[PDB]
Amino acid sequence: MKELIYIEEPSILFAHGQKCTDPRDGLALFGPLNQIYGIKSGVVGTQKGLQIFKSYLDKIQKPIYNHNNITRPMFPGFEAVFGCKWESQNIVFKEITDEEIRRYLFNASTHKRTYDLVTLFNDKIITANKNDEERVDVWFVIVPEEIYKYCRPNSVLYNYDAQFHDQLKARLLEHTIPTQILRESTLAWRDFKNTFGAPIRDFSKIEGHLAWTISTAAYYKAGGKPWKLGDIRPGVCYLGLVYKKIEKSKNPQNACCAAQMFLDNGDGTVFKGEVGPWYNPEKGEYHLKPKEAKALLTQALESYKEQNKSYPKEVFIHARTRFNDEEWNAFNEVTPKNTNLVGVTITKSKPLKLYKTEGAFPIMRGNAYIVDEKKAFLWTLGFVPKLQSTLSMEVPNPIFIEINKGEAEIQQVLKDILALTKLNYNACIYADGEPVTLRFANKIGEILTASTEIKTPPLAFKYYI
Amino acid sequence: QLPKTETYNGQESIRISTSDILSGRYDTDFIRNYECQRLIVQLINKAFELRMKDKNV
DNA sequence: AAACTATACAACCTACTACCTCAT
RNA sequence: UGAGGUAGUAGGUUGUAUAGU
Repeated sequence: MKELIYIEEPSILFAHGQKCTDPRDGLALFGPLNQIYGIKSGVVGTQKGLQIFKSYLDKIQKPIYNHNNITRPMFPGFEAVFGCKWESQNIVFKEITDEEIRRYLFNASTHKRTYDLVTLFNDKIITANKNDEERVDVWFVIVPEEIYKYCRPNSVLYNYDAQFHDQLKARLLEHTIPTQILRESTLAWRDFKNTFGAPIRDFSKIEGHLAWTISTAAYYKAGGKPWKLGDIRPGVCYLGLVYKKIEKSKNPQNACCAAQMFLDNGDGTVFKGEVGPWYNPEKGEYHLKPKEAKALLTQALESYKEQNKSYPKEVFIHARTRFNDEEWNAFNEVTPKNTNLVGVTITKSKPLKLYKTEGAFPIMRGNAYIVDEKKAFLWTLGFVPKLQSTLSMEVPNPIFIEINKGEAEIQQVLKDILALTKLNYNACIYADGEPVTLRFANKIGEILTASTEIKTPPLAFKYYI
Repeated sequence: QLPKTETYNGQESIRISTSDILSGRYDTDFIRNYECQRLIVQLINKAFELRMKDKNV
């Protein structure tokens, strides 16, 4: 009669080699592993967006509270949590004229409006950082709410993407500029109400999470590392491989695969997987032909050699589709004899809703259900006692894992993907269902698919999230 | 529903035990084991649908 | 030069892989 | 962030238009 084995909650390092389990509390108690000297904020938008951003930044400077620190901890101030200084001075601001917005408004199809506005923001940023002597580590794009609302892809009065920030980061990728788009209603909800007379973007109780996420994104895009993983073996390389497909009309989507790589720290070195005009969208089974497979493997091995000087002893591959024999055979012979290759598939569509007899509490996060040596389940979502709440909503749903090829311990990959689920940077949540190698996967695929015209994307992460 | 079925002879029918199918110990040229279990789950789904439509819901 | 007749991929018969959005 | 909404095919069923000696 089977049971559910337990996997311990993974730990994340912090300042002075300190080990915690929560990123927010660990940051508030210890801070980052490595310090940066200071950041300089740059903003593009109207003067209303400028004063809104200034008000929100000085509010962030103050220690702000929430309902209770058990679930949503209070913000102790950016200086006290990161050791870096944020100021409302030495800020570079570029204004966008609302008359140009009015001129661009009355166009017929919203796609060309999206294109011209995105290009205007792009070359405004390029002009701003190519003439101004003051260095800007992070540019803050304060998009207006009505631009996000009335210029939607299906709003009613080809490689370019209709999403604003997708095209923004895609065409800003070719100049190595860390940018972060800020929606106006997110940080101007005080004066923003709905038609009834209520803030539909309400943060009357929850703005501490907003401050936490914004602050950690600003520190991460600056260059400093907020937190890393605790235990990494000498010679293990994670390869979270993207298998997200776009629906790019009659243009051959084929395989828009990319790959994330974690080797020694939380550093991600994404190298662009090929578009690969083989296997036209009628053939979308993600079966990688051997030349591109060995090219991607060579990219991963060369990055590992550049960052580590030593040959890896084991390659961990994370994906979401089934793996065919010839792809793994191509993956095998390039790898040396000493190393090991194993592939893991993560999926959500498998239903398994574990309910509770008494009380109204969900499955505690960390339970592992083992069906066979190959197939297993991991409950990365649900209740966690450090939070005293559930990270999931209603009933949590697990991620069905399955090792295809190669010999490895199932609990080893279970705890390893559990550790990989803790490295979310864009949102400072405790954990997410999909691992961060798969969480960043869809977004970075959307970034790369919005600009075919690039050929060597930077392998950092500041220009993506 | 089929009045011409009265002349059917049962020798032409072929029966396969489900024990080796569910234990993974049946494999013939006529039906693949994967195809056999696909037929099984299809039969389960269709019978379940007909059972709830007989519930008058 | 021509008898049988399947051939050589091919259009499709129920449910597998992934998207995209609707609002909590 | 998770449960409803949706085009389209795994892979072997049976209909288009042949040509094999």
